Amino acid sequence: SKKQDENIVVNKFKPKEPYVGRCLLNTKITGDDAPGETWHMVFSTEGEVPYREGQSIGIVPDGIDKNGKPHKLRLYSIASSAIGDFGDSKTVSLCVKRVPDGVCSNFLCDLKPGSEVKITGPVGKEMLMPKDPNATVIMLGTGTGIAPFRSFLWKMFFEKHEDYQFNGLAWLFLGVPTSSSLLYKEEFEKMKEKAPENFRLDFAVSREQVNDKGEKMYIQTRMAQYAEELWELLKKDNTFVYMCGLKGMEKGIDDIMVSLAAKDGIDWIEYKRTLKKAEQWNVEVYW
Ligand SMILES: Cc1cc2nc3c(=O)[nH]c(=O)nc-3n(C[C@H](O)[C@H](O)[C@H](O)COP(=O)(O)OP(=O)(O)OC[C@H]3O[C@@H](n4cnc5c(N)ncnc54)[C@H](O)[C@@H]3O)c2cc1C
Repeated sequence: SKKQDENIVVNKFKPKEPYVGRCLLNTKITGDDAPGETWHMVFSTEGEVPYREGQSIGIVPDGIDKNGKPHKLRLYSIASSAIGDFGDSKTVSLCVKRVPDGVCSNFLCDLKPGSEVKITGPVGKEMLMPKDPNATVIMLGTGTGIAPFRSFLWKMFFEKHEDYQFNGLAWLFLGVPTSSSLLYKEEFEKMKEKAPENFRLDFAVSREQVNDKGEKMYIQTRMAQYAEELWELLKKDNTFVYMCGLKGMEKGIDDIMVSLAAKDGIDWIEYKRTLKKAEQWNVEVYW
């Protein structure tokens, strides 16, 4: 395919017999004055989980349900590239937002180094990277939605690859409520200064920023500033749009795309269906 699916591995570890990894790192990446708290953790895999950029892993949280049975698996987009945060292909990283009255999210953030974690998968087919190293990769994320895009960009800019020398256009749109909620801001800044021509970056901080019209700077609001440019980019054959994050973010984006497409006489619902079948528009949103 147009993607990176060359003998991909999906479901090597099932919830019955999961891979029992161990926590190596677990850092709160969000500020102390952040609305909630997102934690970046690194687990040992010893090169047992053959995951790729875009893939997710399952986490069976330690505990029992209401009817005396082990907990259900919760999916999490892998925040680290194939070779991972240590560059040894023996680790896996996540980007977990702590949710109130949540079992898996709370367990993961409360994980102490050395404590074992039940890992399943890898899971995922949609969010894989495009094979073309000259392709225009447009990543639209909100909060924890940055996880596959961090994975993507690490391969692109923080890694040496003979098989993959990226010289196209990586555009990242990251939507968060506050500046203290900005995830991996530092990594992306280092990237833009290292590759100014290849990497484009845009942050949409709804509670702090505002536009010309004075509306809250959500992802779609930030996108609207380049609406003419992006629309003309979407028209290209080498353009690959990726959307990850919270469920709600899809409505806002399609809303601004509906108006653009209207201007040319195209119905955005039937147009995004055409792009989705062409692997050019990829979505992975969650509750
Ligand atoms: C493909 C994919 C990728 C994902 N990527 C990430 C990611 O990168 N980072 C991330 O943080 N999340 C990610 N998620 C979401 C993740 O899977 C979790 O849903 C999220 O982390 C919260 O997990 P949880 O176990 O705490 O939720 P849950 O505990 O299942 O839900 C918590 C809420 O549900 C209510 N609830 C549910 N059952 C009961 C009950 N029986 N009685 C009373 N209340 C109940 C609680 O009141 C509470 O408010 C992803 C999901 C998908 C599908």
